[PDB]
Amino acid sequence: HADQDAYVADVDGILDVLRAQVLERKPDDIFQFISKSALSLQKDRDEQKSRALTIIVFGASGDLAKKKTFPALFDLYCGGLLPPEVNIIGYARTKVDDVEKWKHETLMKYFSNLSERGSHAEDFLKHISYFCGAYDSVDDFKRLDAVIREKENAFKGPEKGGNRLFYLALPPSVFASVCESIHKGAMPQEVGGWVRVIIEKPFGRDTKSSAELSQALEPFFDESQLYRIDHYLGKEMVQNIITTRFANRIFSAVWNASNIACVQITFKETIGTEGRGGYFDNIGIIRDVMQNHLTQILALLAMEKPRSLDAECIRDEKVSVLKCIEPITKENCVLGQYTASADGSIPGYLEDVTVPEGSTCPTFAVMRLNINNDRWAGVPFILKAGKAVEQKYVAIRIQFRDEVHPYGEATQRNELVIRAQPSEAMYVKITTKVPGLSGDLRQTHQTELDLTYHTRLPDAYESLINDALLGNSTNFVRKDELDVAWRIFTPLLHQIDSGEIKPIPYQAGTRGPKEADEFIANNGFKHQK
Amino acid sequence: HADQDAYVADVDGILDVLRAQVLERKPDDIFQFISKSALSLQKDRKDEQKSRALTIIVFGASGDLAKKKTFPALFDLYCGGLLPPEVNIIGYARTKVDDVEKWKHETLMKYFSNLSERGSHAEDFLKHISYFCGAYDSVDDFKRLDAVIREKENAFKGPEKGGNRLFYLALPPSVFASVCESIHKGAMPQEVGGWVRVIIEKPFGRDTKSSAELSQALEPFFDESQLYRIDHYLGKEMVQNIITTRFANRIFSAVWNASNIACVQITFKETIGTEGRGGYFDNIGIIRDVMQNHLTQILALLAMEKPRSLDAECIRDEKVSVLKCIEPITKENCVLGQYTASADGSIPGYLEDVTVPEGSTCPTFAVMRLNINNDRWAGVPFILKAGKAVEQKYVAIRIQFRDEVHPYGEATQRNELVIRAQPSEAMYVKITTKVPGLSGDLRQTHQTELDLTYHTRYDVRLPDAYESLINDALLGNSTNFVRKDELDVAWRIFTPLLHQIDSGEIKPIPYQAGTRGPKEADEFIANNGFKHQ
Ligand SMILES: NC(=O)C1=CN([C@@H]2O[C@H](COP(=O)(O)OP(=O)(O)OC[C@H]3O[C@@H](n4cnc5c(N)ncnc54)[C@H](OP(=O)(O)O)[C@@H]3O)[C@@H](O)[C@H]2O)C=CC1
Ligand SMILES: NC(=O)C1=CN([C@@H]2O[C@H](COP(=O)(O)OP(=O)(O)OC[C@H]3O[C@@H](n4cnc5c(N)ncnc54)[C@H](OP(=O)(O)O)[C@@H]3O)[C@@H](O)[C@H]2O)C=CC1
Repeated sequence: HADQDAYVADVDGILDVLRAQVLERKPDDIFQFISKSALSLQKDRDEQKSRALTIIVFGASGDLAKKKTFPALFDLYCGGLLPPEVNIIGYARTKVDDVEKWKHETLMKYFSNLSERGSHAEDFLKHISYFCGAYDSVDDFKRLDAVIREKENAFKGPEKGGNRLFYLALPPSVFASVCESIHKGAMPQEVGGWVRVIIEKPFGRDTKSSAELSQALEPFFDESQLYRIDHYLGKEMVQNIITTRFANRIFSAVWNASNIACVQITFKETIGTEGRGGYFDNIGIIRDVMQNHLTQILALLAMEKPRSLDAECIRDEKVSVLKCIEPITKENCVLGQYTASADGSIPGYLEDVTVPEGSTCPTFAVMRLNINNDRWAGVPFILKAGKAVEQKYVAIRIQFRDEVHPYGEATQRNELVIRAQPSEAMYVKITTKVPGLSGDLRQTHQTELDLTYHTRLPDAYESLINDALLGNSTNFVRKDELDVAWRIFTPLLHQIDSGEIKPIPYQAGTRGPKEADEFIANNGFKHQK
Repeated sequence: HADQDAYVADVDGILDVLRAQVLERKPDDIFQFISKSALSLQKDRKDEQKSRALTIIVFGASGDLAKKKTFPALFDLYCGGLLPPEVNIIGYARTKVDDVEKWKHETLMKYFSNLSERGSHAEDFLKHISYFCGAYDSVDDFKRLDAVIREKENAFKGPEKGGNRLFYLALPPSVFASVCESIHKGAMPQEVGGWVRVIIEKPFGRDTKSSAELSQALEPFFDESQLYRIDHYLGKEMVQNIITTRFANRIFSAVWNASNIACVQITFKETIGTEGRGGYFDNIGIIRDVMQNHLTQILALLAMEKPRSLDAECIRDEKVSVLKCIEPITKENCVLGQYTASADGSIPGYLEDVTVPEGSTCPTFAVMRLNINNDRWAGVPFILKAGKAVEQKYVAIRIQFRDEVHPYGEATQRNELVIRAQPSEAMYVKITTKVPGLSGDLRQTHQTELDLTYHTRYDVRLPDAYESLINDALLGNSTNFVRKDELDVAWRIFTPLLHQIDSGEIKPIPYQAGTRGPKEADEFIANNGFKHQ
């Protein structure tokens, strides 16, 4: 045969994936971990149809729309999470003389798993049309409204009107123009239907510019209609944070300063900005992922118990705890900027032709936040994010206060870890006895206890779009929430923009600046064993 | 000549194994069984106690406990490398034995386990065993025993002189005081060096007065660093599960109290009945048999305050302190049962035993509530349950945590912590977690069990509770042994109830063997803080 080279190739394929999984979890029980992971790798081997639904994607010619938004709508479609009569309209200034060719040669190529999904892509494209128009024309939005109304009137069922989800896959400088135009020309039919508007980051760049944008949108849409989306906040992580704590006496009781020594929230990527460091260059890693994404995780982790599990009680508590956070100081922040990797594989951040010469834009930051309330006073909250570092990894790590007595050096800090990348996991680390008579009471082991552990759908982005269709605003930042968050970070961001602290170089592929790990060790973190 | 002795040795070695296998596996064709085994056997093929001589003296060596449990446990420690290389084991009993080597190779070896693979080890082990036919109340015999022990102590290949002496009383308790007086008078360790430890078998009395009288009888001869009152059922693995999982860890240390725990149940369940020995059981009852001793020690370890160190006596100090916070159990806090024949007829009733007095009201089942009146536990019901001839074999601790009513409401329930010893070891929490992805909104949850145990690389076939206890005595660790003050406090918790029972004031409810027990018992548990899952 030549299939012998294919059987060997597959075998070596399963075994290398198993190798990487075992080497990540590092269980002492290698045999049973190998056993289950092979069994699991073989595994991988009417409320809402009641009304017409129209999705309008502004900026549909752009990078985000064709590479992420339309493919996510495709995945929701194939998962049967869109109603069967959904109509999707792309809206953009770009002339398109031939709409069917645009759908097939531009949009369809970025659809995922086109092999297995035979005939589903062409079915989905039937739900898509294109409107070439201006974002700031009231008349064009009246014309768009006539087109939407024709699609809503085709709905076969008895519910009148139609729901409209507007998706602003556009620079934020166009947001207020689009929302005014919708308000004046294309609100839902009076006979029935909601309007919801998905807004993309950046939501301003400091307290004053973000407040200006919110003030510009609020004449047109209220906080039950605006959905400020954070692509990275998956439903699974949020449920792990809320349910594992608040449904359980054991975890609820220790979620406080009497029991917790340190909290770290960490967002790491091996990729750099190598492609287009240029438009990262005026944002930097703090605005990019930490004032928005890591701070929402922080709010969900640190909030008081909400009055119910309803969306706005949860957002109420996110706002309440964020208000207890002192503005971060320049003394509590260490910045990095990555250079070329030791092996030359990854060029340095400045070696990008789209990055201005002499840029001091930070690609790495670690900072300490202080939450000054009864539950959290004195507990270090460390946020860390970095581009081009040693691994792809996103996790929460809670370190509990050590029980010095009576085990002494035979014990150490308990931990609770909630990981989103490279795979979902949630586990605790505690001291246990060692089985067998070889060990007296002082012979212990630091043991990991997995609540969940996945190998490396709908994804997080798709779950948020689905959340907006279902009217669930939990994972979206509210207007008041956003202002408080910007007030935590803006004094620091101003100090950085004045050069008061400056990034330390680090080679792509390392952990980052050595000073960042020194800062972490100085702010209450302790390494296991 | 060397090979002639080596050959006969090997032959006798195979023969001893075969005889043991036939005597134990009781085949009706002896000839066929010997042949199948013989061919199969062909196919089958610390520095501190290396330092001084060790002598283990087993009194009552002729008896049932000695041959069936104590010597085989000693064999298992020998194979696990847990006895010093030149250890000397002396069986001491009144029974005349005209042929000691026959006793060692036919009577003792019959009960050694896994002779298939350990037969040559069994022969090595028996070279360490001698037999002393003697009286327990003889000054002169104990002088003679001391001379035997000293001769072999004094030949020891090692740095320190003298020798450590471990005495095991595999005897009725009525003999303890006399044999202890004899040891103290004539067979204490040489003054030049060595400790003495004495393992005492149960029962330790049968109420406060009788138990105190026995302790008062023993204390002129051995202090509490010398007496080891053994409970065979309290294994090292459960005790470390109780102590380490809590006190080494912030997470469990912080919820181990009445602000967090709604109720605690400690349960000892057997499917077997009294198995034709109902007369022996009839004068003991289930409370004295397993509850005042075994379950109460588990309770003390679960409920105690943090010990000042992990030293054995610091732990025993805390066991004593928490037991002193418990009022004597009253009959309104107790439900008793006595088992009748199983519905299928496979288990005869307790009263159908011919050795059981007619009209006996002896309890074979009991559930009771104990209150620990202190800051950590005030208001927390502690339920002890023990039963013969019930629906399953099961020994566990179950801790129910106070429910988190808000915000999940009926989408959550009480967390639980379970520590299980039988029929297999386990330790886990039951908690409420999200249900994967999909429709599942925040309020869609399920209960899952989070294992709390360390999973080692190879399957650890760790020894039984009994052998770990003998090892602990050999190493000088009294943690799992009941101390004299602890014993008295425990009897005072239970004796007023045992008096009420012996006065007829509470009379067992019948229940068929194989059921859970009297239905009044499950009602009692439901009325005292437990909630079904
Ligand atoms: N993966 C991604 O692409 C990322 C997306 N984002 C955010 O998502 C949103 C869209 O991202 P992306 O597609 O990359 O952005 P683009 O800058 O590529 O804009 C998308 C579309 O918007 C129109 N557009 C661009 N500039 C203007 C302008 N001044 N006035 C009117 N229309 C304009 C263009 O379509 P036309 O000319 O046809 O009208 C363009 O094709 C932005 O808010 C962005 O900050 C942030 C992080 C990464
Ligand atoms: N598996 C078991 O058998 C269990 C027993 N125990 C306890 O262990 C101890 C011994 O158990 P077990 O072997 O069954 O008891 P036995 O009644 O069988 O006595 C053990 C030995 O002690 C001697 N003996 C018996 N009665 C007397 C007496 N009045 N005076 C002097 N010697 C006597 C006998 O040896 P000799 O005549 O040769 O001197 C006997 O063989 C007891 O305290 C028992 O309650 C606890 C756990 C389980």
